[PDB]
Amino acid sequence: REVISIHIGQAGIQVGNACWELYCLEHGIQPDGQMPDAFNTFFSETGAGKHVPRCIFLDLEPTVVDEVRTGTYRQLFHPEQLISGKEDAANNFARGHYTIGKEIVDLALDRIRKLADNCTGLQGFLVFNAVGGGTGSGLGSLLLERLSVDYGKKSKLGFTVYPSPQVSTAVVEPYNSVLSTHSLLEHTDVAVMLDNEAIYDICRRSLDIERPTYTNLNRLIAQVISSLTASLRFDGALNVDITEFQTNLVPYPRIHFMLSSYAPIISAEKAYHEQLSVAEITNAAFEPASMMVKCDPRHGKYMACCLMYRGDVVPKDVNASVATIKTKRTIQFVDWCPTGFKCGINYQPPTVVPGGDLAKVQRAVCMISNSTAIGEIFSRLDHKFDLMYAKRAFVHWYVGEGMEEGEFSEAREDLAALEKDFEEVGA
Amino acid sequence: REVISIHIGQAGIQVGNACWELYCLEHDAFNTFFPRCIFLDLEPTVVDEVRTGTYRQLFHPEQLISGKEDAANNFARGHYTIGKEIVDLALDRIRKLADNCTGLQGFLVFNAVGGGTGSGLGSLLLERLSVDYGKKSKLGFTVYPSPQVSTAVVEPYNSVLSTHSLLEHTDVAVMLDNEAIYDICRRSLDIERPTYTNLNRLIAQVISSLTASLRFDGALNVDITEFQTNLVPYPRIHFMLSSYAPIISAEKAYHEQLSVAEITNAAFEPASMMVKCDPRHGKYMACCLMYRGDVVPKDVNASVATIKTKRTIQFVDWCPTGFKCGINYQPPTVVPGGDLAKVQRAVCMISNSTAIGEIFSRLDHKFDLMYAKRAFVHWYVGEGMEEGEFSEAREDLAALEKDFEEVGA
Amino acid sequence: MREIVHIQGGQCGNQIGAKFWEVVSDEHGIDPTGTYHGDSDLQLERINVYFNEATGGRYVPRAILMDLEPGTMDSVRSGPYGQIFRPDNFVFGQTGAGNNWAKGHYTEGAELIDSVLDVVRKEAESCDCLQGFQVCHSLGGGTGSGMGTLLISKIREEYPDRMMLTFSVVPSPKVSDTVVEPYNATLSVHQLVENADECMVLDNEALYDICFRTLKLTTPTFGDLNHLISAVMSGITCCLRFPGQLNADLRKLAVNLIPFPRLHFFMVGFTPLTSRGSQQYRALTVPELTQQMWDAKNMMCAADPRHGRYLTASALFRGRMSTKEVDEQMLNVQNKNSSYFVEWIPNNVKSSVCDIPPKGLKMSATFIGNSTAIQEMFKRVSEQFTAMFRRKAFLHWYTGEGMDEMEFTEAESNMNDLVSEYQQYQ
Amino acid sequence: MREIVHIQGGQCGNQIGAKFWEVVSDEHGIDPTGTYHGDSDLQLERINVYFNEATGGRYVPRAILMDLEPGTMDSVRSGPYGQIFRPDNFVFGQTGAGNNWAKGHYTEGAELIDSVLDVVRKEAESCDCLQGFQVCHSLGGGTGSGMGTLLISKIREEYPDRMMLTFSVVPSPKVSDTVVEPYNATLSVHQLVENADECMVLDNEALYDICFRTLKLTTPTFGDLNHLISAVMSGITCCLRFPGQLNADLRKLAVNLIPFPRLHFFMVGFTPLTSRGSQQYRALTVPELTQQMWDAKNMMCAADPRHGRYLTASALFRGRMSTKEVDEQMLNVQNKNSSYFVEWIPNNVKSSVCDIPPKGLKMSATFIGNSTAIQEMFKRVSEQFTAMFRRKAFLHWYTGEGMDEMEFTEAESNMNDLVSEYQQYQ
Amino acid sequence: SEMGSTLTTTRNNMGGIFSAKEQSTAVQKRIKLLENRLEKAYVKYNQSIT
Ligand SMILES: Nc1nc2c(ncn2[C@@H]2O[C@H](COP(=O)(O)OP(=O)(O)OP(=O)(O)O)[C@@H](O)[C@H]2O)c(=O)[nH]1
Ligand SMILES: Nc1nc2c(ncn2[C@@H]2O[C@H](COP(=O)(O)OP(=O)(O)OP(=O)(O)O)[C@@H](O)[C@H]2O)c(=O)[nH]1
Ligand SMILES: Nc1nc2c(ncn2[C@@H]2O[C@H](COP(=O)(O)OP(=O)(O)O)[C@@H](O)[C@H]2O)c(=O)[nH]1
Ligand SMILES: Nc1nc2c(ncn2[C@@H]2O[C@H](COP(=O)(O)OP(=O)(O)O)[C@@H](O)[C@H]2O)c(=O)[nH]1
Ligand SMILES: [Mg+2]
Repeated sequence: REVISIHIGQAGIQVGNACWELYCLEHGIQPDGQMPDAFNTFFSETGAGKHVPRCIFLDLEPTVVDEVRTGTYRQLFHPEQLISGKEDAANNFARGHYTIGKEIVDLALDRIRKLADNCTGLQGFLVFNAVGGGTGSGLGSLLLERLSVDYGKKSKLGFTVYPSPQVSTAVVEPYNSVLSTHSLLEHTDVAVMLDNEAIYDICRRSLDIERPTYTNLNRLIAQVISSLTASLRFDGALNVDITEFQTNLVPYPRIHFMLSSYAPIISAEKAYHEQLSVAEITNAAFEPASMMVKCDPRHGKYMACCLMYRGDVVPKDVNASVATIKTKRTIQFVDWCPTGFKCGINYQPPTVVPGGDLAKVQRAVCMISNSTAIGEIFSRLDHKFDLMYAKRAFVHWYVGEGMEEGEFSEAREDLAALEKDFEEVGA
Repeated sequence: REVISIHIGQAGIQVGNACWELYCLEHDAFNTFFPRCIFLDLEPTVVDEVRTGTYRQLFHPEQLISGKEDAANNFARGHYTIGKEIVDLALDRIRKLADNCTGLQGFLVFNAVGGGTGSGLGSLLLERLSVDYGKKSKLGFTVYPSPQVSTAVVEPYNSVLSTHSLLEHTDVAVMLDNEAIYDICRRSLDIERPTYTNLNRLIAQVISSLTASLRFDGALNVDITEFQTNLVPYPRIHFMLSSYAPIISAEKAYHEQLSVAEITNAAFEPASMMVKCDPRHGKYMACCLMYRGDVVPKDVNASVATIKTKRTIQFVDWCPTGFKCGINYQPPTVVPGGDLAKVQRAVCMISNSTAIGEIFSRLDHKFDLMYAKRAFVHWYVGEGMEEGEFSEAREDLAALEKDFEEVGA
Repeated sequence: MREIVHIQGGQCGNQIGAKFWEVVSDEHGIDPTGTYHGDSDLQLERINVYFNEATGGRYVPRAILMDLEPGTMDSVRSGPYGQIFRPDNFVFGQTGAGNNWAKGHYTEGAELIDSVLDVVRKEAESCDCLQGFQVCHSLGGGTGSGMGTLLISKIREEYPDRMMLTFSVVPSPKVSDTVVEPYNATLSVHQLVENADECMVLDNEALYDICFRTLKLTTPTFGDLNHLISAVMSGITCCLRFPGQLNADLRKLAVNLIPFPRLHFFMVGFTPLTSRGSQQYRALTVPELTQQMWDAKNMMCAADPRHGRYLTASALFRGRMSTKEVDEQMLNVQNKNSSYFVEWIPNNVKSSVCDIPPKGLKMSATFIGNSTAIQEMFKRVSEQFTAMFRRKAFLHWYTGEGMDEMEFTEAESNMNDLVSEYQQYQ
Repeated sequence: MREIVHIQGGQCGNQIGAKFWEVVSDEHGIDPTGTYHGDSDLQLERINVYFNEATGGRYVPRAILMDLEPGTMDSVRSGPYGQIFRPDNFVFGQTGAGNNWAKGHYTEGAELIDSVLDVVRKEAESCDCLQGFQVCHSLGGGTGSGMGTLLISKIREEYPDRMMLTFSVVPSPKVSDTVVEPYNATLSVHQLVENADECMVLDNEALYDICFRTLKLTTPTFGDLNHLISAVMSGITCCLRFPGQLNADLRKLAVNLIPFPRLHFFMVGFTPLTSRGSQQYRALTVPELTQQMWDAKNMMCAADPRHGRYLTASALFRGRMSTKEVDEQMLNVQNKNSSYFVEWIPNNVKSSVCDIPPKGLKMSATFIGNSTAIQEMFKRVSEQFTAMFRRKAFLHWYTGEGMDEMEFTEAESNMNDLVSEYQQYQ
Repeated sequence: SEMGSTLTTTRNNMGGIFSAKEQSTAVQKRIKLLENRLEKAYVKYNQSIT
């Protein structure tokens, strides 16, 4: 069994820099690539004692790629994997989807083919992108189009960064998010949202870090992915695979948008004075003070939830804890679904990396749920996208690249149709 | 068992200067080479660089033949005027090299057809070797001019006039371009500014990989007489595309996981051919795979199965068993200052197809355009030729084009 | 890979560019001789954008000096870092236009501009991937305005798909060096609105104001003004030369700040800029950079934005900073003073951070705001243009060279509809 | 092995040859006293191509000075590298022709040409494998043009298989020293088209123009012009004297650039040529050498090649370089500028690389383009020739010496049919 | 542009790159399964006969 991870854009490959850091520090591999069998899902073995990750970093701007070529992990990554363009899409979805995308995605495809050929029991792909940019949005959707026509039956775990409601860095990002979701809708099988303001609030309150940079954000994202692949990498008392989430969490082929959370995100000092058990982390995974997307599931209704458990966890209390959640009335599940949970326990605790701000915790929970509060975020995006589109601001850049007015209106009504779809399943 | 090597011209003996460096560095197994060589040229400048070089004492002084003055990119001059006085001395030595030998497998000739010495006296040497021995094999690894990358101007005249004798004299003819090799060094070896030295080093790798079966004991050995049957389905169709894998640098080699399955694939993509032609336009008539080093017969067997079941490339309708494998135990050696890293195993593929029918057709227009206006013809005619052999060499390549189109159907 | 060819025109362009090449070369650790003497390997990775290695550590700037009088050319080779320019890049006329836009655009331009074009072609094809061109000039003079603007038009019809920056100081009544300033400014702006991708408005009045209050200089010669302008130019293109947590290239800034193809006139400011008497009493955090950035008395134009409305704005930060702090400060200054921002565009501010500070400071910033208040300059200039042209003052020096009267009326109409069209989106 | 016998004629030939033997003697490391003093081994094994070992390490050049006035011989013997020739080789008449082609071709040559032939024969069979002869003369003067031309004809009668190089300067009306330039140049070309093997055309306009524009010399005396011409001649026969990755002798270049037997007039250029003030502001790469090579303002003839098409072209490179860059550069200029090249000939560029640079440089190049723009000068000459000959100006100075009217008509006929065949092949 | 459009529609019509081998290998495995099943049915019939 193998899974390969592709990274597109500035935010994508930065996230990868934290993930592969965490991976080698977990499996005891130095950054040069040699040990001083469970690593087979992510690293292929040269046979000379060197381990190479199954990943391809690609983007349109060579700046963020070439610090990676000269960091500590210069020798871990195979050179061909770290694809790099010559000029940026520059926060322009059309420029990444038709002008510059059309030259770079074909090189990525004939690369990713031999990664899959080296694999035997490929479980799927998992993609990392931020929709606010042009690279991660434009050629990301283009790459997903060509991936669906190539494989189809294989899972494509989309861990996307949506633009925050209020905290934003770009100004044309409403255009980019709407047009990108229009294709991310019918290509990604399972798409997980990761906002930025929510992670900002977690590091401010939980980690009690008052001055966080992007490093800490990417660090905890890797922690969630590690908690999600431990079931694939290691044996537990009750394991799930990546094909399990395809069935157990998305009731309709167009409702695939999950709210992620993780617990406990605790600094080095609270852990010393605080107690860890299964019941309280089962609680802490549901409160909105620990969610990764600025929305409130208290406003929505749950379809189905998923629960990753790591460390010294027995199965009797995960059942008792999820029972206590159902008997509470702050959160309610959809009428059509009497049972709304998918639980899982694995033996290996989360390892720590030196230099990170995550404590060594005895046990942890990674929750991945599906709800209807996600419908409020998409609607919130439509108000400010439609706000500017009527007066045709910033449209001239995209239409000058080779697009027209047609795709704005047709993409707009498609995501508008999705709004009505979410409201009718909730009833 | 021994095989002797002849080197003609500026390109021939520079290729040999790298090839013999590899042979001495690689080495009873030596008996097939230890040298049994002859350098010969009309310009003394490159031969006398060997005479004063590091390998002064290695070569017997007589071996290094050298004329008085160059043919100067003139096939007629190097075939009729100046060849006539040096070719007799050369072949009347090669004879006593063969009398030194007892179990001669064959001769192997190195020449570039663009020049006058490599082309003109190449064919002249070949004609007296064919009438003297006949049966003994003569492998000719020639260097044809590239379509778009080019150094001379009259080379179409030379290439056509040389080919007319390369058909019915050599037994097994391997094409090699310069643009294709330049692309190989740029793509795989990532050398953005290559010179002739790097080209000659990896040409020697191909030669060594096809004679290692005679020199060293493998799981499945293959002699020079074996290529004679297994790859030429017709007496006048012997022109072979070449390829090699893994052509790889020193750092990338350790990072990648070289194995038998993927290098059998990599030796089949047109991104790794030694001749600038696309075999997607053609159909493979036969393939030959030399495996060196750490090879068990199973994975080579499994690899040819996957190639046959793919549909990106096709075979002729005639050959269900369109392959010839060969396995040798000793891994390929490396040269200090060389760019190829040490590998447990390597593959040198020699195929035969109809893609070669494109290069001749491409060649025809360039020769045709110049000949119609009688450009440069006065140089060759005053040398001793006539308009007869220009037109008749032209129609010989026309026949070859129809021949490939007929057999490919 | 991403590359900027630099073009300096007229006397104003030559001094601005001279102090500019000293600042960049000192950032990359290249001494006046032109040889590398730095220490960090990071300084070598991104010298292809502005320089070419010649031989033995010799780095030559990718710049072209263009003027009409040799006084400026000799003043450039005399000063330090004067021996680094390639002498062939001193493309150069001999006669002189002399504050006559018609002489700068029709008579002397017609025989010098083929030469400057040929140098630019060699400089553009010498490199691989153009990011854009960078032109520094004035709008009052003749050899900078008319010739430089013709160069802009010629280049834009040659390479239409590449960006182009032009930094132009504009005349104002309080700093009135020549007499025909409006006749030059109005015709120059007419060509800039139809050719340049984006312009960065400057003026000498605001620069004098900055040197009085913020710098508290005793004797602000032109060296200090050129020093401020150079710091701005280095600050905006720092993203291409150094890596950072959030990189923002020139094209990324252009599409993020220009909502409509005719609205491309920006006002620029730079921080920190403090006097030596108060530089000791200061702190270096993100809020102190912002509230000195967004101050109206720090803009480098005499167009107070609170007399208008902000369309979009941008900040380019340099130094090891926390991106959360960057975004929350932009959020605070946009929520409090919500009236000063445009209403049908939320989150009007584009932000970026780079991880290499300039030498001598620990943390710096650079502000680029596209407000609508820039129309104060257009009305302020057009009335002086009208006041002479209603009565045909100074006209014959323009008329007798090839220009006719409908050129002035067309130029008046385009400037007048431009300030009208800024007012409508306001 | 391969042997080059040198023959110099007239004032122009003697002074050009003097500078030539200065630079060759320095290349082979021979002192002004005639003894070897070089450092590298490479400089010894190929001095027989230009020298003869006499006794005690005395290497004397294989040259023949030839003129009719003693001023040039004494000036040669006076200066350095003047005491290295054999005094028997200073074959020398006494009366002098003086810009009268008839004197140098029928009257005064009749008593000198016997002695030169005696010396050149004894000097030819002294070596084993002759490669060819190398002549340096003019086409405006009398004892250079007329006697040198007659010597060319007699030599081609005796040795019809051996090669022949002629570096000849032609007169142009912008630099017109004598009055009878057309009368001489027209008759001289009539003999050159049938006797020489190839002629590398030179002129003083391009030489003076080159030292003005590119070299930027202040006072370009004949020493510098003769220095440039000598550098060309060393570049054309560097392949024999030094080993390289691809060799190209005299015959090799001749067959690749002459597509028809009467089309053997070349244009020459040398690179790199840079001012002393800018020598350190540049790289030394193959693309830089190619940009300076294919510049039309760099030929050493006053005939713009962009006024016609190239039939063929040749580039001899010297230095440690990659052959791929050589072929890619030649292919690039062959595709982008497709109209300036002939169509029914692909590959109009022959290239070659030698491994030994000239002394003091890292990498050099020599260009020999056989273009069809050379026909302008023949028309540029024939129009002057007809202007005189329509009205028998100066004609009696030649008529009373042996030439009849049919000789001048024949010279016009050969000139006119030649310019038609260049026009035909364009 | 027209050739690009034909390329895209043909690319969609092949149903993916790996499609041909899967359909080929599936029908081959199906051949094997029917052969195996036929043997067991024959055995039962011949056992019944005895
Ligand atoms: N969570 C998280 N988001 C990031 C990080 N870095 C950048 N982003 C987000 O990425 C968005 C913009 O896209 P980028 O990835 O930076 O740029 P891009 O997607 O490659 O698009 P271009 O700028 O055109 O190349 C911003 O809105 C940020 O929120 C990071 O380290 N962590
Ligand atoms: N691969 C390779 N090809 C070479 C080399 N040297 C020359 N060539 C090829 O040789 C062709 C011309 O012939 P040369 O070998 O250079 O000269 P020649 O064959 O001896 O003929 P002459 O010049 O008359 O002596 C060119 O097209 C080159 O491509 C070399 O070192 N390696
Ligand atoms: N900032 C700055 N402005 C200058 C400098 N020198 C001249 N100027 C401006 O140039 C304007 C006059 O333009 P001028 O130099 O004559 O332009 P030109 O003749 O076209 O080159 C004046 O308004 C000055 O403010 C300088 O060194 N720095
Ligand atoms: N390059 C160069 N040209 C010269 C030199 N001396 C004379 N000439 C040219 O030769 C032409 C006159 O030739 P001349 O010396 O009279 O030839 P001669 O009388 O036959 O020896 C003039 O046009 C000069 O430009 C010299 O030393 N160098
Ligand atoms: Mg040769």
